[PDB]
Amino acid sequence: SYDRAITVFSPDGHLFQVEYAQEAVKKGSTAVGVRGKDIVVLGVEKKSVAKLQDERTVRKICALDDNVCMAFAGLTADARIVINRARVECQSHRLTVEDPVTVEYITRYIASLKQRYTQSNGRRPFGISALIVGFDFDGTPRLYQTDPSGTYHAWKANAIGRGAKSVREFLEKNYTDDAIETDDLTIKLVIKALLEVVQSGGKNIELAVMRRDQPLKILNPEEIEKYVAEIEKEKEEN
Amino acid sequence: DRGVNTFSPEGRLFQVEYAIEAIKLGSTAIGIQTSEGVCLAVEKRITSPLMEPSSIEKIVEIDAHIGCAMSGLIADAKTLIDKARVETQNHWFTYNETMTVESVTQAVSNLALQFGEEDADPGAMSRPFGVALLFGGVDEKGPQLFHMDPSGTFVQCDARAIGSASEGAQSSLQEVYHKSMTLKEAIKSSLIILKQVMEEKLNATNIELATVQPGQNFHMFTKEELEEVIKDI
Amino acid sequence: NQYDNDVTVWSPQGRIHQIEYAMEAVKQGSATVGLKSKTHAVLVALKRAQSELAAHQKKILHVDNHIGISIAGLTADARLLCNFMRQECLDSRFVFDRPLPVSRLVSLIGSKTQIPTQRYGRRPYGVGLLIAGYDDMGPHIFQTCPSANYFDCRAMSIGARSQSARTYLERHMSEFMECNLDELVKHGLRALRETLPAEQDLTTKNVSIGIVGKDLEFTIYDDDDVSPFLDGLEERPQ
Amino acid sequence: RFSPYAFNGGTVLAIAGEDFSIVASDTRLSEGFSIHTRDSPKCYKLTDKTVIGCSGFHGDCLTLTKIIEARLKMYKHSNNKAMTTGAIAAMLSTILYSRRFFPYYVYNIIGGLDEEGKGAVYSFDPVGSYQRDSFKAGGSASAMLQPLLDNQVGFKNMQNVEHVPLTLDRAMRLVKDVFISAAERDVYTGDALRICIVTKEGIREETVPLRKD
Amino acid sequence: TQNPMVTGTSVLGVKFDGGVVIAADMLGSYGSLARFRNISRIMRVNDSTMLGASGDYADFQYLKQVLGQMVIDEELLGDGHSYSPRAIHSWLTRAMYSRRSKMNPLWNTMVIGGYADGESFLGYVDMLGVAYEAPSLATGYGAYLAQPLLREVLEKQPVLSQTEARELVERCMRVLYYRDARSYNRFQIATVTEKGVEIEGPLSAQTNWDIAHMIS
Amino acid sequence: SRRYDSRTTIFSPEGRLYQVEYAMEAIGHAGTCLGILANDGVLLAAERRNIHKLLDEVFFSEKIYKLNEDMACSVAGITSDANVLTNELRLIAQRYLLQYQEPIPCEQLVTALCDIKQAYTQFGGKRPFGVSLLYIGWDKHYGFQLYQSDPSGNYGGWKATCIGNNSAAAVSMLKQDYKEGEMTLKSALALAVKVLNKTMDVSKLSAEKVEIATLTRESGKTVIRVLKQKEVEQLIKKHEEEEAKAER
Amino acid sequence: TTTLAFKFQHGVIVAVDSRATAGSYISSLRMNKVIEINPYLLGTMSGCAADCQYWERLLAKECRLYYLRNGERISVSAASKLLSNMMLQYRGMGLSMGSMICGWDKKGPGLYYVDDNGTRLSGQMFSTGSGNTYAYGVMDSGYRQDLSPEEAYDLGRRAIAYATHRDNYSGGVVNMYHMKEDGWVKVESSDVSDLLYKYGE
Amino acid sequence: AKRGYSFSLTTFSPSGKLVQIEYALAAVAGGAPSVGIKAANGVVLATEKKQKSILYDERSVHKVEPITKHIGLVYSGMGPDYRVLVHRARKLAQQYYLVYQEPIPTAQLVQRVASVMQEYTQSGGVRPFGVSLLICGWNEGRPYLFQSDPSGAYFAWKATAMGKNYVNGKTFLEKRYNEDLELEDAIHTAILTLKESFEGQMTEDNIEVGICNEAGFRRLTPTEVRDYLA
Ligand SMILES: *[C@@](C)(CO)[C@](*)(O)[C@H](Cc1ccccc1)NC(=O)[C@H](Cc1ccc(OC)cc1)NC(=O)[C@H](C)NC(=O)CN1CCOCC1
Ligand SMILES: [Cl-]
Ligand SMILES: [Cl-]
Ligand SMILES: [Cl-]
Ligand SMILES: [Cl-]
Ligand SMILES: [Cl-]
Ligand SMILES: [Cl-]
Ligand SMILES: [Cl-]
Ligand SMILES: [Cl-]
Ligand SMILES: [Cl-]
Ligand SMILES: [Cl-]
Ligand SMILES: [Cl-]
Ligand SMILES: [Cl-]
Ligand SMILES: [Cl-]
Ligand SMILES: [Cl-]
Ligand SMILES: [Cl-]
Ligand SMILES: [Cl-]
Ligand SMILES: [Cl-]
Ligand SMILES: [Cl-]
Ligand SMILES: [Cl-]
Ligand SMILES: [K+]
Ligand SMILES: [K+]
Ligand SMILES: [K+]
Ligand SMILES: [K+]
Ligand SMILES: [K+]
Repeated sequence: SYDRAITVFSPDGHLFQVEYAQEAVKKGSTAVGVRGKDIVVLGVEKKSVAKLQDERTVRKICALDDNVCMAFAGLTADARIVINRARVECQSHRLTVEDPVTVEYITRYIASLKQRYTQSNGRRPFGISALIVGFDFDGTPRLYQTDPSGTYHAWKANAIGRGAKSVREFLEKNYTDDAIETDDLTIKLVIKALLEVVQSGGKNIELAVMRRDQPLKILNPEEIEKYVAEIEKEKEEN
Repeated sequence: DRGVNTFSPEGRLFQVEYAIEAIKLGSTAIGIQTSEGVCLAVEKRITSPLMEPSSIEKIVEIDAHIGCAMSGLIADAKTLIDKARVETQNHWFTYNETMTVESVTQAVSNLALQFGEEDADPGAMSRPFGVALLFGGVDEKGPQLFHMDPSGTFVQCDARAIGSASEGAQSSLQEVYHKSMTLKEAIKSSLIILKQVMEEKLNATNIELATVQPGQNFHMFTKEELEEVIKDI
Repeated sequence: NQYDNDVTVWSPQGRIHQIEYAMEAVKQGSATVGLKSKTHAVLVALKRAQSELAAHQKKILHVDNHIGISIAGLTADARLLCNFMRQECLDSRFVFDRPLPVSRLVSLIGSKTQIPTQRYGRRPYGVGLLIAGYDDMGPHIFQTCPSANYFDCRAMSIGARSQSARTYLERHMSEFMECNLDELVKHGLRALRETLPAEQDLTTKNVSIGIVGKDLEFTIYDDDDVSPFLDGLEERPQ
Repeated sequence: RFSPYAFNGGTVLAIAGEDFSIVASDTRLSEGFSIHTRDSPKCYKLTDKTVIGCSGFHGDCLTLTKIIEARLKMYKHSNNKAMTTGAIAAMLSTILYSRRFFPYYVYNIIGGLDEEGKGAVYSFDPVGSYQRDSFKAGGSASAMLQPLLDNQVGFKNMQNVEHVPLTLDRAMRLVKDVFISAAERDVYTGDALRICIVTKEGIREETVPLRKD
Repeated sequence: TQNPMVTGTSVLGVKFDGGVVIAADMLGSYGSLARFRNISRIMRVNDSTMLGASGDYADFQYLKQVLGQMVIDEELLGDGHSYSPRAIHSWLTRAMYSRRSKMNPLWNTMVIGGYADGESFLGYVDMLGVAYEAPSLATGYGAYLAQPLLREVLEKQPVLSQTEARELVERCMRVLYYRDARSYNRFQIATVTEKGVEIEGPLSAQTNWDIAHMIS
Repeated sequence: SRRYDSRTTIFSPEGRLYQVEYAMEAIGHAGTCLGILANDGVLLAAERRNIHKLLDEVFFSEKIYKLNEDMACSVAGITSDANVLTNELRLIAQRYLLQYQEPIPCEQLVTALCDIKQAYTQFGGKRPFGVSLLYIGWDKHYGFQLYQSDPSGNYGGWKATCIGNNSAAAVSMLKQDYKEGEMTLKSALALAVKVLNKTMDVSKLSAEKVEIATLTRESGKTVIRVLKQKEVEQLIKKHEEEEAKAER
Repeated sequence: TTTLAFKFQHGVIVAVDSRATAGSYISSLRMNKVIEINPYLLGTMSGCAADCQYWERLLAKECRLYYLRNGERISVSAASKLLSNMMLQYRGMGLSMGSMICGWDKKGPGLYYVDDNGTRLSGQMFSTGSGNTYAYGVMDSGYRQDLSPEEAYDLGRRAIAYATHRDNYSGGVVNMYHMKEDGWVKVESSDVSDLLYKYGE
Repeated sequence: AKRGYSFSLTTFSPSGKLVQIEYALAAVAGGAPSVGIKAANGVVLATEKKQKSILYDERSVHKVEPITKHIGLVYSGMGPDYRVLVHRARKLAQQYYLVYQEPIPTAQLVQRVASVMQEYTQSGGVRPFGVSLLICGWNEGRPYLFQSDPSGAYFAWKATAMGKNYVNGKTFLEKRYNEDLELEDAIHTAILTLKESFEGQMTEDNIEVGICNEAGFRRLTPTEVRDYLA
């Protein structure tokens, strides 16, 4: 077996390998999640598909369990490993314990997995950050995010990838009850914050929404383009 | 390029000294050992008002009578904390009693320099933990506070601070400590020193406060209770 | 230097630098003194504080009813060696029901400490020990180092400024064999005192004592239990 | 084939009072219809506060006492204190259960004081099921020792006795009496009776001769 | 060992004033058959402790070599330390129980005689790990035949001179020869004292067969 | 020891993996390999790099592998690494069959090998497989499918794509010509020969230099054929005859 | 042993006997067969004593870790499922343990029966031990969802007491608990034979 | 005591080239020349066995080796490395026979042997083989000739050469080799391709040649080689 320490401390006290993995996520496609009142919605971008490529395959919104879904940014090949490890863990928590996974627990596992890859021999850290969206069994909405280091926090709204600094700053200015009042305006809030950084066009936007008790919904490029119309009718006018 | 178990000409392990440096980037945490209890306090370091307040947990519960303040690489700490929690419950199972604060700290200190490359397991450690820990609690030797760093070295403290502003808070505790301090003055002092060494103003949602006193168990402070101790500035 | 990163690399002069670098770790720790009479073996060590608010470090540790140690160097390497010594003493009592002779225990350290100096990826033990014990052959004072080498000594000092203590004992080594226990400890304290700067002297907070012999099992006196020995002090001269 | 067990007899008794604990046993070691030795007391000092009594297969009892001895030292180096009576009893339960599928043919009773200075007694089975109680007997003659203690110490089956608290003096005679009775009926009980008294002062041993047939 | 092949019968032990004396006959049986009538079942461990062994002879010879090497190893260090009779007894107890617990026992019963620090030592070791100390010892059929004799004398006279112990032992070997079908009339006496271990050559107990004429 | 370690599974300062990107360069120097998806089928077309008067032609193909009853792939890169992966692809396919008693869905088989290739970039300290793969097949869920595999362990579903030499030129050539939802297998076969002819090195094109395999659904059975030499000859010449009708 | 538990409008009540038997002999008559895991979890014991003690304490050990990790306490469903899984690791090795898990989580009042075999079922009523059939008879004859705390205390008391009268291996005392919305409260430790004389007028 | 290196000694350079494989190719390109010719009714394999001294016993070691009854081997490159591959080839041939009770198809042996070669281009602490293999065989009434090389890649040949002057030997064969030879003709054109790269005078001791047909595979005796040397 390969027993070399890959991730080690620098003289200044830096984990370069973990920091390089954070450079990989910053090169990743724009991903934004926001918690509403009744629903939670994710949105993912920098899609840039050749239109010669079938896009059903390159979808960055993944469901981990019945009540949990996630979005990622960075090395998409790494993400697939993490996602399927989390999917296996979702079914094991269901076998060891009757209860379905809490959002915080699955986030904690994914975080513990990434952390383990920063302190174990023979392996490099994962090159992805995750945004985890789900509902509690009591119904209170939950949004979390992780990074290559292994740290996780809960967010009201957040962005990762390229244009994260730009979109994040937008969310701080635009996150009030006037925007969260309805279910429609929260979806609109994602699209607006999304269309704010991407090479414009609702054709490059795949976003998912899930209501308190409803199964996960991936939206029609019809439904989202209908909302892109309510932004352009209220952009030249407003 | 060298190995992880290499000695400096000085006489220290590089990876350990570098792990000490990683803590100097972590948010500051203070513990105070009062004759009538132990108080732990830490700054959260909010990066955005979008981040959830109670989401960051830099002071956690290990046992009914033990609290742990953490600084440095948070992700490294929570692996060590689970190990601390596992040890207490293994000990409870085997001996039907609560562990001493010294033994709990000693248990975590055993994982110290258990890292390496060759002549090791597949899942053996590649590096040390970029974390410092303050174990504060009450056992049959009264109230106690212990400090631990990546060298494995652990020692009791009457009062200690660790993090980015370590020396500044250390001097502030030095001239403001009586071994006869009350718990009212203990929480106050930690709150007074915290605002001085920080880049952000002290809010009720900005910090975590914890008490372990003989009578009652480890307690996580609620926002309303924080507003009563921040009332006396 | 390129002959000094691994223990498995010999210097052209015919030396191993990584052993010598580990030997430096011993010298940086606070001083500790071991001496013996025909009946007793006494350890005297200087506790150190990083700050005045923190307590003093433990210097003297229990091994068995008839064996005790004082440490100098890395804490974890000291704790690891202490646990090996304890385990060896336990196995000896478990199997033979009689205490493990001091000579043989030290020989086991000499054999164990040698292993890591000869394997790649391993490192020497960053601690030196002073071992005080009592067996069929009377009292013993032993010395171990990062190099697997060990010595049987009439008296010894290791740590910072241990040269001063070493010279004190060297003058009075013929004195010890007919010494009363109270006179023996004062000799140990007087040597430890020489290590300190002229401004400061031995206090009840910074002095630790370990005693084993014909009369009693190994005992550690620390704070209030230490002042009987300090009181009755010939004054610090120059 | 080959049997890993032998039966060596021995009965052990423990009683708890306000500030004392009593652990008592016969001194007979036997095998088949022969006596191995007449000088084999089953009581053993672990700490100044706690005493153990083991009976059954002597090979198991010997190795188990040595495991406990080593484990006591391991605890004190690690925790910087002595293992309490309750802690030893808790540890013994786990040690015995680690052999659930190849058990120690052993009957252990723990006698000492709790942290409040009060008398404590712990009774075990070969596999580690245990609890605290005022009085318990284990071994080949335990069924002979039990009912008399149930009646006199527990005040069972009685109508207008005033329920006098247990004294050291009375318990001492009680311990002596039940063994005198058992030595008359049980062939594995005899020779001598050793009583270990645990108090705040420490462990005091006492010997009273028994039937040698 | 699951089934022992060549076995030895009872080993005798009793401690006199200033030492211990051990007896065992020079027979190795293969079932009922007397196979080897001139083999030693006793050894000198060192100058303070000695050992006689019942049961499987191959297991005894194995334990003889392991103990033999342990003494050599200790003599090499020359650190003023040596194994006491109690230390050998404790080791042997730990060895037997360990082998027994792995369901692969050393098929032996042992008597360990010794003299150290002005005190006489006599210890019993079983194949199951049963261990204790007694003033007199007898294994196998000796426990039923010789042990009653020894106890009845030691009750009347606790301290014996070396001569008294010797003649008591010879008397016991007489009983064993008469009554044990797995015994023989060739035996050895081992002795520990201030001077060390002394094993004496082939001995025969005096027999009388005059009761062969008392059946009419 | 660590003196000799090339540190293959390690991060670069920019946040990228060197060995993976260096493996990408190896693909560029290998044969041009294209896949095109049609309405009534899907095909692979690849440049033969093993060409000589003295080669024996024993196997049906050089770069086309049958993996499954309903799936075939084509390869570009180091052929030994390709053989290792294709044999493994055949194994994963059979394990799924053994377990479920129905053929493995196209995407799933690709995903499985990609997980192995990705594992080689993260742990083990080994060099990655210097191979890109083009998968074509039919399953009962998504019908006719085409997939692309990177040495990174990353995959994507395509309607038309290419890997190997002059790859970027070949795809932009396809990007103009490919008629989405209107492509028949006859149209896709003609496009393949067109893209190859412009992309290839020796210029005139030959039935010894190209390899074409078609995957069709016929009579409720998935039929896979590697096109015969007489067939490739007519495919090249039909493009040649149209190259003579392009002037006046 | 005899062990019983049932739920009604005001929570769940739990009653056990206190006899320990070795062969035909009563080893202990003051044996505690309820384990108080947390303030609102409760475990009963039946079968091999050392098996019960160890394994339900090991469940308790893990219910402790769950609370310290998740910081939110463990559900009843989770606990009983975890125990069933521990039992399943030691399959066909001769562990004899019959236990009922009681508690209050968000789902309301939770009652569960776990076997040494791995069997695990939720329900309104359960009874384990050598005297379960007797405990069942008196339980069913005099049960309704509309019991008051006093009626339920009467029933559980009655059920153990009557079971201990017919069962050779049940006796000692009745130990009863009331599982309320804000945790269990221990009702009584009443002598079995004393009740049987009271019920005999 | 020891434990091997776990990292690859063959990695990708920025150019996308596995340098150690190309460096292994240089080892074979500098070895003694070897030629194989598929000849309609059989196969021939010949090599330069010039030990460059009269002190050697020419009969002691062989370069043309039998793998089984119907398969043979020659090499250009390192002799010691080749021996490893021969031993591995013989075992694989037997492993196949034991399972299927049928002589291993030459194509299947070559694939299995080529996979072993691939391992040493990726496995830790090892260098690739510095040998290229020429494997002949007869199965299903058809002659086969294959080339395996350090890469783990394998090729099928009508005729080819390797080692010293492999480029000149190849062009010679292009012009000289025609399909539908008789086997005895192929031995001539094999020895002729060998003469192009020789340097010295050819005796039956200087060169080694094996043949494969429907009757199996055998190495020609020194007396047989002399009769073709005219
Ligand atoms: C009633 C009294 C009927 O037995 C209960 O089931 C009670 C359960 C219980 C639970 C926790 C605390 C106390 C009591 N069971 C027992 O009293 C139990 C009976 C039993 C014996 C063996 C079994 O396995 C086949 C199953 C049930 N008694 C014991 O567990 C006793 C204390 N243990 C032993 O006798 C130990 N043996 C096992 C092997 O070694 C020799 C002795
Ligand atoms: Cl599973
Ligand atoms: Cl892992
Ligand atoms: Cl980011
Ligand atoms: Cl250090
Ligand atoms: Cl620090
Ligand atoms: Cl040196
Ligand atoms: Cl240190
Ligand atoms: Cl020194
Ligand atoms: Cl009293
Ligand atoms: Cl002999
Ligand atoms: Cl025997
Ligand atoms: Cl052993
Ligand atoms: Cl004894
Ligand atoms: Cl290649
Ligand atoms: Cl690995
Ligand atoms: Cl390695
Ligand atoms: Cl060779
Ligand atoms: Cl095969
Ligand atoms: Cl041949
Ligand atoms: K090293
Ligand atoms: K068994
Ligand atoms: K019992
Ligand atoms: K005899
Ligand atoms: K237990």
